[PDB]
Amino acid sequence: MIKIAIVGFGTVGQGVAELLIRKREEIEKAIGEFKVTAVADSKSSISGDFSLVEALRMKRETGMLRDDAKAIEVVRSADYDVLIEASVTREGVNYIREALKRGKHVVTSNKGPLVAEFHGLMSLAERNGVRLMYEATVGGAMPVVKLAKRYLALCEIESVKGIFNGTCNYILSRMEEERLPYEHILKEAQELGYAEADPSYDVEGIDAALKLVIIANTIGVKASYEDVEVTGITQITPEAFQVAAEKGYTIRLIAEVSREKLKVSPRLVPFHHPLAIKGTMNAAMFKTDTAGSIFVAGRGAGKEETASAILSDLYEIYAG
Amino acid sequence: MIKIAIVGFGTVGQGVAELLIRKREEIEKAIGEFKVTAVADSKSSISGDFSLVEALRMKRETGMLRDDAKAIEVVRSADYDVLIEASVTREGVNYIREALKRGKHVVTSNKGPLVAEFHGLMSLAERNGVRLMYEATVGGAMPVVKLAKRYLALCEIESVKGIFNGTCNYILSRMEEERLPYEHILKEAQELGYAEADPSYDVEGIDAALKLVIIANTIGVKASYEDVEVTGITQITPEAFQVAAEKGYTIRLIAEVSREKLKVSPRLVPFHHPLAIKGTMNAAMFKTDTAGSIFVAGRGAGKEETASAILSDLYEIYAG
Repeated sequence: MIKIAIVGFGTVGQGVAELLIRKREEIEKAIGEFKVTAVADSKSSISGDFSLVEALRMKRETGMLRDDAKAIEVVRSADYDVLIEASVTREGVNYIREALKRGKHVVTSNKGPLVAEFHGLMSLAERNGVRLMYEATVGGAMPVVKLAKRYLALCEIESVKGIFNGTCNYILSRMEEERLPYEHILKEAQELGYAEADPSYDVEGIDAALKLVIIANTIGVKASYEDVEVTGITQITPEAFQVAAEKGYTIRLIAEVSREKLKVSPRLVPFHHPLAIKGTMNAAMFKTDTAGSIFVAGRGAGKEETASAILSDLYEIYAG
Repeated sequence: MIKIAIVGFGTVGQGVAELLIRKREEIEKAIGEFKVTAVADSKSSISGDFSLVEALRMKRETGMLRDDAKAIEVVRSADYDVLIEASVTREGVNYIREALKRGKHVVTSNKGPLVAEFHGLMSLAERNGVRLMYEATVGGAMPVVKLAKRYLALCEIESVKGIFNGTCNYILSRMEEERLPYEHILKEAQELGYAEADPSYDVEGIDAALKLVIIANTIGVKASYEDVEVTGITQITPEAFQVAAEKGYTIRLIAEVSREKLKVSPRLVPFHHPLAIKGTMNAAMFKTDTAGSIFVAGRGAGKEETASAILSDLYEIYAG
C-alpha cells in the first residue's frame, strides 16, 4: 500500500486528485495499490479515511477542507510514503525538507525551493534514502527533467536552448500574426486566461528564468537566479516582427544554458527552425556530445498537463 | 561487478565498445564497476580477461577476434549479467531468447526479433526476472521507446506519427531543394554513405515499417508487419514537390499508428509543421489523452548515436 499526501489543493493539486481517480485502475496495475491518506490546502486539511472524490467535492463546494490542521502538521505528522507538493506559492521549501527529513519521497511542482536550494535539497534526499522528483517544475507535460537526467544520463549535455513560458510564446506568436501593439495582445492573453492582471512573472521573463535555473542545475551547471541575464518581451513591437520577417526571422523568448551563456531574452529565430513554434507551447533543444542534438516540444502548463508530469514522477519512483 | 557480453561487433558493437571505453569514469560513477567479459562477431570471439581496446584493435587490424567460438557459444556459456545484442543481420532472436532463458538482461539494436516475436520475448523476459531493452531499435539516439514506455506510462498514447528513416528523409529534403530526379538524388545519397548499393530497405519503406511495428506494440497496439500498409518514395518526383510547394506543403515519408491507421507512406506536410524537418533526421509526434501532444526529434542512426541509445538502456537497468 503506497500512501500519498497531497499538499496544495488549488488547480494543480486538484488536477492530481482528478487524475489519480480517473486513472486508478491503470495506476494500480502499474505501481500497485495506493491511497491518499492526507490532503491540505493553504489553511485546512483532510486526513484519516476519506475519499479523494470527497476531498474534491468539499474543496469545490466550500473553498476549503474539513480540518483546521495546516499543511505543515500534515507534512510532519500524517502517515504517508510520498508527498506530492503542489502548494500555491502566491513554506514550500519547508514542506519538502520536512518530508525528506522524515525519509519520505517528494514529487513537486514548485520552482522556488529548487531555485533557492537545489544542491541542498538533492543532498538531503540522498542523505535520507529517498527521491526528489520535479518534472512538473519545468516544461509541464513535456519531458525535460527525466530527459536531461535519465535518458541523456551518460551524455555530456553541452547546452539547452528552449522556450519555457507559454504565455510569452503566445503573446509573441499572436503579435506576429495580428501585428497589434503589446498592450492589446496582452489584453487578449488576459481574456484567454493565459496572463494574470499583473502579467509580470510571465512577460518580464521571471518564470522562464526560474525554470532555466532548475535546468542548468539538472544538467550539472551550478547556477543561481542572480547568474541569469533576464530580459522580457514588453519592448518587442509589431515593427520589430516586420523587420525580422523581411529577413526570414520570427522572434521568441529563448532561455539558454551553454558554456558561453545563461540567459532569457527575446531572440531572432528562423521561421523554419524548431524553436519557431507558435502558441502556448514549450520547447527545448539539448545539444550533447554522443546523442547529437535532441529536441522536445509540448504543452508547458495546464491542470491535466501538470498533473501528468506529477504522475510520470510517481511512476518513476514506484514502477516494477 | 556488472558483467557485459557484446554480441555483434560491426559498426554498432564497435561503437558500444568505444563509448564504454571513452565514458568509463562517468559510467562507473553512475552504475558501478563493469567489465566486458565476452565479445563475439559473426564468426569469432574473445572472452576471459582481455581489454576492450584489445578486442577493438584486433577487429580493426584483422577483421575478426581471437577465438573460434561463435556468438551462440558465448551467449549460452560465457559469464555475463547483461547481453548487448548488436548482431549484424544481413540468429538474433535465438541470442535474445537464450540470454533471457539464462536469466540475463538484454539490450538490443536488432529490430527483427521484436517484429517477429514482440509479446513472446517481453513475456520470456518477465517469466525470468529480467529486462529486454530496445531503445536503439527505433529512433537511434532520439528517445522514443523510454518516452512511450516510461515517461508517457500512465497516459493513453492515442497515436504516433513520425519520420523513422533518415535516408528517405534526406532523399526527399534533397529532392525538394535541388529538384532533380530520384535516380540522381539516390546516387548522392549513396556517395554520402546514407544508402547502400541496394537502397530498397530504406526507399521502399521497409526500415520505417519494422520500426512502426515496434512502436505500435510498445504503446499497446498488437501489430504484425503484414498489418502495415507500406509505400516507399521511389515514385515521388520533383514535379510532385513543385505542385505541393505551391499550396504550402513539402513531402515526407510518414509512419503512423492510430485508431484509423497503421501505415508508412509519403504524405503532404505543411512547411512550418514539426514533421517538415529536413536532412537525415528522425521525428515523432505522440498524441496522448492527459499530457497533450508530445514531439521529439533527433539523429535516427549513426555509430555513436546508436551506441548512446544502448548506453541509455544500460543506465536504466542499473542506475541507483
